Amino acid sequence: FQPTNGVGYQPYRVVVLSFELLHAPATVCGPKKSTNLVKNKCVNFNFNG
Amino acid sequence: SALGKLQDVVNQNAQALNTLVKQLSSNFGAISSVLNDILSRLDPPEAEV
Amino acid sequence: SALGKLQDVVNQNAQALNTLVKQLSSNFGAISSVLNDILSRLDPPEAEV
Amino acid sequence: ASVYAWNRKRISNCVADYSVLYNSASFSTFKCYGVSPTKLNDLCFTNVYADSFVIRGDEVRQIAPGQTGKIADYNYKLPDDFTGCVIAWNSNNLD
Amino acid sequence: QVQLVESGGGLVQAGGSLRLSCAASGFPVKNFEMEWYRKAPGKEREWVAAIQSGGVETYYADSVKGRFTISRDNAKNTVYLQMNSLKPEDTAVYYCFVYVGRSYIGQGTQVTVS
Repeated sequence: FQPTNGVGYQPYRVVVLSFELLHAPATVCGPKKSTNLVKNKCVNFNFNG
Repeated sequence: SALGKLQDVVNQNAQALNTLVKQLSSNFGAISSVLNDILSRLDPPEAEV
Repeated sequence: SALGKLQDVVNQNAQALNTLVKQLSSNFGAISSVLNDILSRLDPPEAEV
Repeated sequence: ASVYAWNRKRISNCVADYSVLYNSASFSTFKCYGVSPTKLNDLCFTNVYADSFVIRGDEVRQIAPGQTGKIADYNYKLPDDFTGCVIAWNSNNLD
Repeated sequence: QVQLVESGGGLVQAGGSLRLSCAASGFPVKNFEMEWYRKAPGKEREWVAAIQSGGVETYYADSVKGRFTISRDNAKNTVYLQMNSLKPEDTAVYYCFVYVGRSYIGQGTQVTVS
């Protein structure tokens, strides 16, 4: 891995976020989004639980 | 409308008897509202419920 | 304590309403007291029962 | 026919004795839902809508209201208030 | 919830032998019926084998009766099948198949007999 190598010869850095399906509790996921709130209006709300 | 307090007793008992008889056009959670289409091609250990 | 003969009527009506509120949280021997758990975990035509 | 294009053959304007079909011993299953097979000779219908299809041996359980399976959920669904007989027999010597 | 992971394929010649695997997740194998399917290149998908839910009786298609052996491993939650006397007709992508609620298809493994 020399600096005058090409883009095919220089290393593409690989990470493998592996997924299997075994009897284990869920630990790491991706995030959850949440929209803005309005006030003084009949709206359905969904808080954390 | 002079005799309303005699009329409402007879009208209420007529509405009660009309409401009583109209209960027998209802399915009550079964498949049919007539007995044999509920019971008899179905198995008798599981139609009596 | 002189005004108990009016207070017992309001207390009995609030008692009757607050009794009928407390059978909203009655399972009655079913699987779940919440109908969302009824529709979610178990199959539609035996959620009939 | 196969079950993605299962054949509905409605029968009308005739007399059918279901006691002969009830007493035939070439069939395996006699599961039925509406009103008794011993009085299937006793009542009088308006429309039949008879079916004809071939399935696996394991999908005998699928012929019931509200079943699970890709036939039941996706291809061939019976009503929750299904009323009628199913008659079935093994056809390993035919198919 | 349910995933079938095929492995164990490879390149053999005529008269070879192999041992495939179908690693499964989300269900015990003691409760349902499993099947094996294959798809040759240029041919449609064809059934290979089955083991019933009781674990007693197995079946095969007419080209593959008596020559192959399908077995289950209960603790591993993986269903194998044994290749013996490999003709070049068995050149296919082999899919294990199961009916657990919805029927599900694995991505398969490659067996080439040449």
